[PDB]
Amino acid sequence: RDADTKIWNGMVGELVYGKADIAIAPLTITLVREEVIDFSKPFMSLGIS
Amino acid sequence: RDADTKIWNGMVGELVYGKADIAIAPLTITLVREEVIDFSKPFMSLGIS
Amino acid sequence: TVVVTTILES
Ligand SMILES: NS(=O)(=O)c1cc2c(cc1Cl)N[C@H]([C@H]1C[C@H]3C=C[C@@H]1C3)NS2(=O)=O
Repeated sequence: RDADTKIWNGMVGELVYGKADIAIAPLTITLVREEVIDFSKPFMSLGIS
Repeated sequence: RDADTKIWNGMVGELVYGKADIAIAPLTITLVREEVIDFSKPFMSLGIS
Repeated sequence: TVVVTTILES
């Protein structure tokens, strides 16, 4: 979400504004994304390597 | 659960029958436990060894 | 029908 206009963009922006129903994609579960959309339990384990 | 009786015995049974509010516990996120009680996102990643 | 959004990343 670009604070400038507090507009969520990208795959999150398709979900918050309802133009797409689901995002099955490499999307990292973070804190700011929790406030507007809800994730499932994370299907893939990854770490900084 | 109980043997074909569905009386949960354990930390699930202290949750599913109104006794406890929350389990901050080493409790595996599995499918059947998800249907009866909620889970958070995992705080520890592990496997059968 | 259900619309699946995703990113183009191999
Ligand atoms: N093989 S893997 O590393 O892609 C991978 C990674 C993960 C798996 C399963 C596999 Cl196979 N399951 C867990 C999930 C199962 C339940 C317990 C934790 C979540 C819900 N997420 S994870 O820890 O992200």
